[PDB]
Amino acid sequence: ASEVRIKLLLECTECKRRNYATEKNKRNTPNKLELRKYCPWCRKHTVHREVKI
Amino acid sequence: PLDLALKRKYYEEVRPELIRRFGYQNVWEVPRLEKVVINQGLGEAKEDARILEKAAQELALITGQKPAVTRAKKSISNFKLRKGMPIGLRVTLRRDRMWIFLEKLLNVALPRIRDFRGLNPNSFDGRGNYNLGLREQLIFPEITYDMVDALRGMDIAVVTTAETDEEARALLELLGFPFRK
Amino acid sequence: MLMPRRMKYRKQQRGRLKGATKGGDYVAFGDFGLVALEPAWITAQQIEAARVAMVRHFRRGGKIFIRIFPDKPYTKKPLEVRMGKGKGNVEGYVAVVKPGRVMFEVAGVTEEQAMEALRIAGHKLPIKTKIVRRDAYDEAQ
Amino acid sequence: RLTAYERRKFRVRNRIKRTGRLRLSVFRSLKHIYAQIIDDEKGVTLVSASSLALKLKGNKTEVARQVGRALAEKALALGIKQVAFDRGPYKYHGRVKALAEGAREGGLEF
Amino acid sequence: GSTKNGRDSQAKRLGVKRYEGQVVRAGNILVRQRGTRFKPGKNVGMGRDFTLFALVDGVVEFQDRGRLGRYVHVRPL
Amino acid sequence: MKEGIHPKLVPARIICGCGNVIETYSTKPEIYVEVCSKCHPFYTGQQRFVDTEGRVERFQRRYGDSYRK
RNA sequence: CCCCGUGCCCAUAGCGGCGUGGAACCACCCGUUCCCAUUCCGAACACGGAAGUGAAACGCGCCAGCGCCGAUGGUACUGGGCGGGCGACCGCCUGGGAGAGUAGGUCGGUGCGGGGGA
RNA sequence: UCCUAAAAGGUAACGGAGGCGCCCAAAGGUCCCCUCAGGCGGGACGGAAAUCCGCCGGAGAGCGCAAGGGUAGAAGGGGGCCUGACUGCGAGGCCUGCAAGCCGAGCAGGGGCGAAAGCCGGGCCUAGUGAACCGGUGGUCCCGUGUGGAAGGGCCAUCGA
RNA sequence: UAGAGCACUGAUAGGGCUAGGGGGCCCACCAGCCUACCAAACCCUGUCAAACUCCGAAGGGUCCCAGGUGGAGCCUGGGA
Ligand SMILES: NC(=[NH2+])NCCC[C@H](N)C(=O)O
Ligand SMILES: [Mg+2]
Ligand SMILES: [Mg+2]
Ligand SMILES: [Mg+2]
Ligand SMILES: [Mg+2]
Ligand SMILES: [Mg+2]
Ligand SMILES: [Mg+2]
Ligand SMILES: [Mg+2]
Ligand SMILES: [Mg+2]
Ligand SMILES: [Mg+2]
Ligand SMILES: [Mg+2]
Ligand SMILES: [Mg+2]
Ligand SMILES: [Mg+2]
Ligand SMILES: [Mg+2]
Ligand SMILES: [Mg+2]
Ligand SMILES: [Mg+2]
Ligand SMILES: [Mg+2]
Ligand SMILES: [Mg+2]
Ligand SMILES: [Mg+2]
Ligand SMILES: [Mg+2]
Ligand SMILES: [Mg+2]
Ligand SMILES: [Mg+2]
Ligand SMILES: [Mg+2]
Ligand SMILES: [Mg+2]
Ligand SMILES: [Mg+2]
Ligand SMILES: [Mg+2]
Ligand SMILES: [Mg+2]
Ligand SMILES: [Mg+2]
Ligand SMILES: [Mg+2]
Ligand SMILES: [Mg+2]
Ligand SMILES: [Mg+2]
Ligand SMILES: [Mg+2]
Ligand SMILES: [Mg+2]
Ligand SMILES: [Mg+2]
Ligand SMILES: [Mg+2]
Ligand SMILES: [Mg+2]
Ligand SMILES: [Mg+2]
Ligand SMILES: [Mg+2]
Ligand SMILES: [Mg+2]
Ligand SMILES: [Mg+2]
Ligand SMILES: [Mg+2]
Ligand SMILES: [Mg+2]
Ligand SMILES: [Mg+2]
Ligand SMILES: [Mg+2]
Ligand SMILES: [Mg+2]
Ligand SMILES: [Mg+2]
Ligand SMILES: [Mg+2]
Ligand SMILES: [Mg+2]
Ligand SMILES: [Mg+2]
Ligand SMILES: [Mg+2]
Ligand SMILES: [Mg+2]
Ligand SMILES: [Mg+2]
Ligand SMILES: [Mg+2]
Ligand SMILES: [Mg+2]
Ligand SMILES: [Mg+2]
Ligand SMILES: [Mg+2]
Ligand SMILES: [Mg+2]
Ligand SMILES: [Mg+2]
Ligand SMILES: [Mg+2]
Ligand SMILES: [Mg+2]
Ligand SMILES: [Mg+2]
Ligand SMILES: [Mg+2]
Ligand SMILES: [Mg+2]
Ligand SMILES: [Mg+2]
Ligand SMILES: [Mg+2]
Ligand SMILES: [Mg+2]
Ligand SMILES: [Mg+2]
Ligand SMILES: [Mg+2]
Ligand SMILES: [Mg+2]
Ligand SMILES: [Mg+2]
Ligand SMILES: [Mg+2]
Ligand SMILES: [Mg+2]
Ligand SMILES: [Mg+2]
Ligand SMILES: [Mg+2]
Ligand SMILES: [Mg+2]
Ligand SMILES: [Mg+2]
Ligand SMILES: [Mg+2]
Ligand SMILES: [Mg+2]
Ligand SMILES: [Mg+2]
Ligand SMILES: [Mg+2]
Ligand SMILES: [Mg+2]
Ligand SMILES: [Mg+2]
Ligand SMILES: [Mg+2]
Ligand SMILES: [Mg+2]
Ligand SMILES: [Mg+2]
Ligand SMILES: [Mg+2]
Ligand SMILES: [Mg+2]
Ligand SMILES: [Mg+2]
Ligand SMILES: [Mg+2]
Ligand SMILES: [Mg+2]
Ligand SMILES: [Mg+2]
Ligand SMILES: [Mg+2]
Ligand SMILES: [Mg+2]
Ligand SMILES: [Mg+2]
Ligand SMILES: [Mg+2]
Ligand SMILES: [Mg+2]
Ligand SMILES: [Mg+2]
Ligand SMILES: [Mg+2]
Ligand SMILES: [Mg+2]
Ligand SMILES: [Mg+2]
Ligand SMILES: [Mg+2]
Ligand SMILES: [Zn+2]
Ligand SMILES: [Zn+2]
Repeated sequence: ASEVRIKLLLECTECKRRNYATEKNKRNTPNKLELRKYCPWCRKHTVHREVKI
Repeated sequence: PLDLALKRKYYEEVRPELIRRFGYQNVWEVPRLEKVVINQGLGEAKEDARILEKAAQELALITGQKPAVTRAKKSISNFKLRKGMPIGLRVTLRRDRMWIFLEKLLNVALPRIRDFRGLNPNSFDGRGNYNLGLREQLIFPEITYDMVDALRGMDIAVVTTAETDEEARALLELLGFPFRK
Repeated sequence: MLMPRRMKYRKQQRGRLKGATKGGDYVAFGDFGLVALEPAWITAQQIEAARVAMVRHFRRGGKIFIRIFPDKPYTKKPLEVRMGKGKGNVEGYVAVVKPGRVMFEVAGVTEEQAMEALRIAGHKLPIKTKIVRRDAYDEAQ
Repeated sequence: RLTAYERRKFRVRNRIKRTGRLRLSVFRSLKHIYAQIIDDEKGVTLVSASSLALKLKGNKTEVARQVGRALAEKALALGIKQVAFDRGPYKYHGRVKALAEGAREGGLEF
Repeated sequence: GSTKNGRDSQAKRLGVKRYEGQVVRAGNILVRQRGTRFKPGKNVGMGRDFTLFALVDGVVEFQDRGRLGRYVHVRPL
Repeated sequence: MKEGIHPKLVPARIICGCGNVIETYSTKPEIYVEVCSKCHPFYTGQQRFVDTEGRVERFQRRYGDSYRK
């Protein structure tokens, strides 16, 4: 981890609860990370979005 | 397949002359044309206007076949070369298209070459294949002087089932390849 | 004089000196040879002295074969310094000679010339030596 | 020196072997098609089927479907049920795919 | 003077852990290695660091297969 | 082949300047050319266009044989 | 006995050279409508076929040029037990015992299932 | 990481040599396809070396980066669809004074790829790091100092070496 | 690992062969001819290596079965 390679959280788009922590390169990937992770509050898969840590 | 003057000339006049001249025992033992690979080495379109689609359009018009790209296997300092940079074109012509292109090459192209004195006889592989080069693309009939922007030659590799340069030269000159010596 | 033109490592450990020779125990080039009798590290200075002595005795004529090459780097700490603070600095190069290796061979010279030249050469060495001539035992190896 | 044929063959076959199941090995010639169920633990073939032994008609596709039906019928007689499809160097498509579909239509479990 | 040398890593304590014939349980680590000096055999799995571990209860057995390498198997009990 | 990326080959007339017609296949059904293999000087025997001179130098002077002997 | 699949030994099986095989099987082969396919190409992959050829590939024989295998004998070295040298180092006893090289061997062996043959 | 280290493990010196405090959103998962470096010959500009063709070539290339191990019967090159760079756990072991560090089958939840067998709990592996204390942020709605609330804390997640 | 070995990584002396330069004739008209010169790659002969290994012991380690009743071993706890 550095200044260009940041750490971030992932938010379930449906219940707005952060569930995962990861890292990206904000220069190589200047868009918000959208993925499909397993949300356990919703107990189903959901598109999680990048959230400032 | 299409009916062509050069393919018919092969099967008619070149096959028996070869069998007689060399004494082949089997029908397949006779030399045949395998493929003709054309390659524009280019490399001038590294940076600058890398849009080489004019050259690929020219090749698609001359051969009737859309070429593919070739990129660098490694980065090179002096050549201003970054690895994976598109630097050339290569179209592989076989069968009827090979016969068509060879027909147009022998009947129109090679004549229209500036100061043409024949094809280099020593340009044979050693295994029975032949190669040659071209300084321009205006040599081919499908390319006029208007639709061209810059001069760009190419390399032609003709791959034959022959095993010696002797049989290869026999087949190629019989087909009508003009050799200077 | 003699030293490697390049090495993978600058400094070596001292190792041991036990046993007879691993190879080069038989004449294989010249008419006579100088064979070692006791093991040592023979420095390049000594080999150069022996060579120069032999060619100076021959004055002109003959052929000298040097069958040992100094590739072991000799090291030494600076004078009047204490122990520790690293390993010493390479001050030279030696050749590991063990009992029974032909170090030099002479060819194309009279018997007396070869004998006396090998003697004066051995006198520059830090070990006892023996003068040998090529035998059918050598020819069979 | 290996050829892409043999490399592909090894590549799919080792991954089949790792699963520890019986392998319905397929072979496809220009004319016929053959298929034998193999237990690699003993180096033995249990049941064989082919268009050369069954003397079948023309269409290689329907022929392979029929040989798959025959292989599955002969296999269910010896207690075999679960198996792993050894597609060898052949892409799961066309003739080999039809053989596999015929094998499944006979009750083979894969 | 000084030195730029004196450093090294903690030894990794690698190698074989259950020699041939040793009875093992489900999960016993059999070999620790960098790369595949030994390859997994019957009833033997491999982990993300090339560690061979027993998949069932049984007995270790080695098998040198020439150019194919060296394999470790677990004979069931 | 891959459809939609290749210029279609159609029966083509290649007309030469010397009157030679060539029945082939190309992307342009008619193409006129200035020269063909049936009329290029290197092909048609040794049709040396203008210069079939003979060098002609140097002994070809011979103007003249009037110096005394 | 031959061929086609699929294992095992893991080069005594390989490289090269010469010869042989198409009835069967396999291959090349004829096509590229259909399925599928080419960073271009029916080369590959794939499909429908059965006129030809064993030319390639493959299989099967023979050859020791290369490669691979390799004794016996001796030697190096050494667990254990003893001596000698001021030392570098050197011997003896007992048990084990190389590597190099020598003779020589090798142009594979074998399992299972299919198709054909006697 | 390698040597020293005396063919299990471990083993010291101000002994001999090098590296780390990162990186990758594909450089990750899966399915399918492909095989190098180099040498010789041939080929417009074009060269020791750009790209093309032929023949030889078992790995000397490649695998982000030091070194070693491993490796084409892929861990290397390319494409497709994807997020398992999962949540609840975890039999059984490696290692080891403690505390740590490491490998992990399998069961369930909702998934990805594959016709399937199957594979997937990041990365060919071994460095890419920091115990508590104090505090920040999100969630939880567990405690709430007479009662109802609130303040403040606890629990789950992550941050500040 | 000892020993050994040179197939890999490096070193290495002599010889052979032989890209490349140096030098000498002979040229600027672009090639040629001679090398008791330094010398890459390759082969021959002969070698060296803690961080080289096509090889490779004696020993060493661990599990099994057996002899082994010893101020031996294993478990829990007190005291050093
Ligand atoms: N059997 C043996 N392990 N012998 C070792 C020999 C060692 C002995 N010191 C010598 O110089 O010879
Ligand atoms: Mg996480
Ligand atoms: Mg034909
Ligand atoms: Mg030639
Ligand atoms: Mg050829
Ligand atoms: Mg034109
Ligand atoms: Mg010392
Ligand atoms: Mg000294
Ligand atoms: Mg010293
Ligand atoms: Mg010192
Ligand atoms: Mg002092
Ligand atoms: Mg000195
Ligand atoms: Mg002396
Ligand atoms: Mg020798
Ligand atoms: Mg320092
Ligand atoms: Mg440092
Ligand atoms: Mg340190
Ligand atoms: Mg240490
Ligand atoms: Mg340590
Ligand atoms: Mg270490
Ligand atoms: Mg071990
Ligand atoms: Mg794993
Ligand atoms: Mg991994
Ligand atoms: Mg055994
Ligand atoms: Mg077993
Ligand atoms: Mg289509
Ligand atoms: Mg077979
Ligand atoms: Mg024949
Ligand atoms: Mg036939
Ligand atoms: Mg016939
Ligand atoms: Mg047909
Ligand atoms: Mg169509
Ligand atoms: Mg149709
Ligand atoms: Mg075809
Ligand atoms: Mg095919
Ligand atoms: Mg043949
Ligand atoms: Mg084949
Ligand atoms: Mg043959
Ligand atoms: Mg023989
Ligand atoms: Mg061996
Ligand atoms: Mg031997
Ligand atoms: Mg012996
Ligand atoms: Mg002793
Ligand atoms: Mg002794
Ligand atoms: Mg003894
Ligand atoms: Mg004995
Ligand atoms: Mg031996
Ligand atoms: Mg052989
Ligand atoms: Mg052969
Ligand atoms: Mg068997
Ligand atoms: Mg039979
Ligand atoms: Mg160690
Ligand atoms: Mg060590
Ligand atoms: Mg150790
Ligand atoms: Mg341990
Ligand atoms: Mg991708
Ligand atoms: Mg990676
Ligand atoms: Mg190449
Ligand atoms: Mg040029
Ligand atoms: Mg070039
Ligand atoms: Mg490598
Ligand atoms: Mg990939
Ligand atoms: Mg991918
Ligand atoms: Mg989808
Ligand atoms: Mg545990
Ligand atoms: Mg612990
Ligand atoms: Mg950690
Ligand atoms: Mg599940
Ligand atoms: Mg699921
Ligand atoms: Mg699933
Ligand atoms: Mg599906
Ligand atoms: Mg499933
Ligand atoms: Mg798992
Ligand atoms: Mg990493
Ligand atoms: Mg990967
Ligand atoms: Mg730290
Ligand atoms: Mg405190
Ligand atoms: Mg404190
Ligand atoms: Mg707090
Ligand atoms: Mg409450
Ligand atoms: Mg309340
Ligand atoms: Mg209250
Ligand atoms: Mg109220
Ligand atoms: Mg309230
Ligand atoms: Mg609260
Ligand atoms: Mg709170
Ligand atoms: Mg702080
Ligand atoms: Mg040694
Ligand atoms: Mg070597
Ligand atoms: Mg040798
Ligand atoms: Mg070592
Ligand atoms: Mg051996
Ligand atoms: Mg042993
Ligand atoms: Mg030890
Ligand atoms: Mg023991
Ligand atoms: Mg013990
Ligand atoms: Mg007992
Ligand atoms: Mg007792
Ligand atoms: Mg006691
Ligand atoms: Mg106690
Ligand atoms: Mg007490
Ligand atoms: Zn949710
Ligand atoms: Zn004309």
